[PDB]
Amino acid sequence: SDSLSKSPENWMSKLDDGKHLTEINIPGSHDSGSFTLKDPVKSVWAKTQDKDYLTQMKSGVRFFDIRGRASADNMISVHHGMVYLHHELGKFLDDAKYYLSAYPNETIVMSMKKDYDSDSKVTKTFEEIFREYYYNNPQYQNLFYTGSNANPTLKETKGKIVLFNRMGGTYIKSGYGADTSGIQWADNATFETKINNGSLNLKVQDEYKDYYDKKVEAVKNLLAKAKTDSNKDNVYVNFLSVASGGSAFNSTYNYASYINPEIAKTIKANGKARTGWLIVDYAGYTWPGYDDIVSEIIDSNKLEH
Ligand SMILES: O[C@H]1[C@H](O)[C@@H](O)[C@H](O)[C@@H](O)[C@H]1O
Ligand SMILES: O[C@H]1[C@H](O)[C@@H](O)[C@H](O)[C@@H](O)[C@H]1O
Repeated sequence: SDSLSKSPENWMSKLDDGKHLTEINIPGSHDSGSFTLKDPVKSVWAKTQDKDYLTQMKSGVRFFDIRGRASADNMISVHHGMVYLHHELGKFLDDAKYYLSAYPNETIVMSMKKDYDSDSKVTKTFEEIFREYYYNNPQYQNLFYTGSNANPTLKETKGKIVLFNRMGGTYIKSGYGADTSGIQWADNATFETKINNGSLNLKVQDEYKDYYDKKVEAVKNLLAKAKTDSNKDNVYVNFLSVASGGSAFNSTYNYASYINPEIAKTIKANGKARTGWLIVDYAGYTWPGYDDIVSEIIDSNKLEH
């Protein structure tokens, strides 16, 4: 009997798959695709991960914050705002497909958001392109969750990607926010909004411009709410990440190196409490002598069965 965080490649397999994904404490990666950046000056503000998708997944990351730009009427490139990340969306999809084959009792939650203006030559909306060339593309048949449950369990989603829709209104009908209203997302804020035709209450802390100390308080205030809430119809998404700023090199990495351990320590002190889904920069990046945020999120899940 070892800690779940001792097997991060297949920790969701150790859970009771009757759980709703909402009741699982899931580590996510912010701006997941940005691991390919090498330029040092650009990486200060634009790079948020050093591991690739398969290595994030092996370290136990199950929520991926994929940001896209429409490069052609049939193509979505992964971006951080203006910055091209050097791979297209099919790349993440192939990695997830492969990972889910090898670890069939895990599920992956994929947040999809438009992060920059489409190429000139594009004539289609980003949502249409995603819908027709990825979600409904026969090439990724069976890969996505296509159920009609607004609050799906681990059993119904494992081995599949569940869409977390940050595209706005969509004609896709499966996954979080998959309706023609989409998710009302407040800018730089802690907020709450109903999604899936009012079936779920989404509670978000996404104050991405906060400085160190304010950010930690914002993450801790939403952690304290999740701890008292056992309602499976509430979903918590808590971003520990922040935009860079302070000196020429107060990078996203520097913020993560302070935020991650502090929040990791707090979750460890809390024991088995519900945390929600915590989305972090530099997932899996450890520092000698400090607690590891991804491991602490994983271990905060209480087993009983
Ligand atoms: O860069 C910010 C930050 O990455 C937030 O986490 C994301 O929710 C915002 O929409 C984005 O503009
Ligand atoms: O990915 C990182 C990186 O390789 C660091 O150099 C190492 O010191 C960390 O502990 C590791 O988590």
